[PDB]
Amino acid sequence: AFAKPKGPGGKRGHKRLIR
Amino acid sequence: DQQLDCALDLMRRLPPQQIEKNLSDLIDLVPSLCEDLLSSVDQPLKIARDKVVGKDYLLCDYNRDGDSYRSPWSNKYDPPLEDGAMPSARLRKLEVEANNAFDQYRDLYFEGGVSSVYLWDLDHGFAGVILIKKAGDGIKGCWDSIHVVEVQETAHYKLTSTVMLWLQTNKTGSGTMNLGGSLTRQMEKDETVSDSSPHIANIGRLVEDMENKIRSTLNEIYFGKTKDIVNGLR
Amino acid sequence: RVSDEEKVRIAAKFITHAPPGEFNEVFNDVRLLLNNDNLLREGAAHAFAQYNMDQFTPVKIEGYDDQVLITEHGDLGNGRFLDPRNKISFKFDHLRKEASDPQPEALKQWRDACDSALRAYVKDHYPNGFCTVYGKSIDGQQTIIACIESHQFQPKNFWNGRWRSEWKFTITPPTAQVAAVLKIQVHYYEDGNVQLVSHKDIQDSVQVSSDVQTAKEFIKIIENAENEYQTAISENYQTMSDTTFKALRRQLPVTRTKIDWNKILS
Repeated sequence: AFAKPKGPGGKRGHKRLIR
Repeated sequence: DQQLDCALDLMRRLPPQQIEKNLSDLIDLVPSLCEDLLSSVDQPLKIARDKVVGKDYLLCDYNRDGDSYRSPWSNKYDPPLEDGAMPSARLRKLEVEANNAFDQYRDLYFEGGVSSVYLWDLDHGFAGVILIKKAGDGIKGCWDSIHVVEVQETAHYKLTSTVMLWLQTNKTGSGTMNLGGSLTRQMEKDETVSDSSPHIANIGRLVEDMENKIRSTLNEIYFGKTKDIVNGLR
Repeated sequence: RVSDEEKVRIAAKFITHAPPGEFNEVFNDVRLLLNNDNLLREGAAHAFAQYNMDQFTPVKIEGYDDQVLITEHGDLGNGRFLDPRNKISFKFDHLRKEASDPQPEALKQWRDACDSALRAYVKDHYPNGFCTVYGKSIDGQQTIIACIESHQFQPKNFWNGRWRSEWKFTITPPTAQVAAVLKIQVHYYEDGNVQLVSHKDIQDSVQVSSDVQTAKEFIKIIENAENEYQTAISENYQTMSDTTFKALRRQLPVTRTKIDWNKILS
């Protein structure tokens, strides 16, 4: 299981759920 | 750590149709696991509306900046952002072509649903996500696929794919039958890049092979196993 | 800082939704997430009992041969459950799944004939089935409640399954109204994850006569409905394999060929 690529850059904040 | 392993194991045992609630209750339970849990658990896709072009798009972390989300059609954030994160002009051009290409792919294999493609730059090469969501009209169900591809620049392509799929029927003989679950697979290969075999053609063929193999695996190995198990219970 | 009350509530939600045969793994996960054993064992006590009664958990009592099912119909209160076949009550630890203190305890004749006919039906139709038959009176109507459980736990092959049926016979001679629910739950998770959840409701009627005859007529309808249910489940799989699965994603486009991507881009 190889690693996924890093996400986009740009100081986009923390991960969150969507309501 | 140990708590994250327990949380991921819990997510694998709880009913897959209620993954959003179980994830929300899990983060409510241990707030410190939020970032790791959301980085390790795929969620069913949510649809948003691009009110400018009048088209649906799918939300995820890859097209998020703060509390805003970027539409693949208009390249704008909703709610609007002054300096939201954007792909380079070159990647945006490939992003538009990729969204057009995979909208046709979605039309031919799913005959409906919604698709969205987001690309972003890497130190050497680029990466992207391909999202497809198709619900049933009316017996009912939902297909959610998340493909994460990395293009290392003849280029090397790496594909990580997750399909979430649930189905329900309500019939006289068998009553209510519900099948839900997920499958995550990976594929990588080298492909020549040219005017006749561009990046998106290489990525499309990889996504097409992946979904076809995952669909066959979901039908034969996994769903067929539950049928055998039922016939063994009685 | 999650409140203890919300900690217990969420823990109780997780425990009550554990797949069959995976209660211990879900409990251990919840235990380590809570990080407060005394709160989990005291706060989520009702959740443990709720799970066992909902799952028709079979339990072996010492001194008696066939097991008894933990159900809401046998709940005597104060942690005691009734074994209507061996005419005893017993203490039950819902967390450890262990019975103790077996102590001896109008419609018993009718309950006995149904239990005798159901006991044989279960041994004939199930690999490892168990059953328990009760007799109660709801709003003056004498009711026979038959419950059946059968499970196979194979975590070494990464799957578990359980069958549950509950049959209620309302005795209003010379007619008996039949209401039933059949339930199946399967979990398979080798390098992946899939769960089947299914239920079917049954409504029927019966002419009442002698207890022995009606017991044979009761089991026959049980046998007919459960056979038809299981067969319909198997046949609806094939219907799913090429109609409603197709409705979510086709095996191939209408052209019966894989996509020409160069045409897509041009």
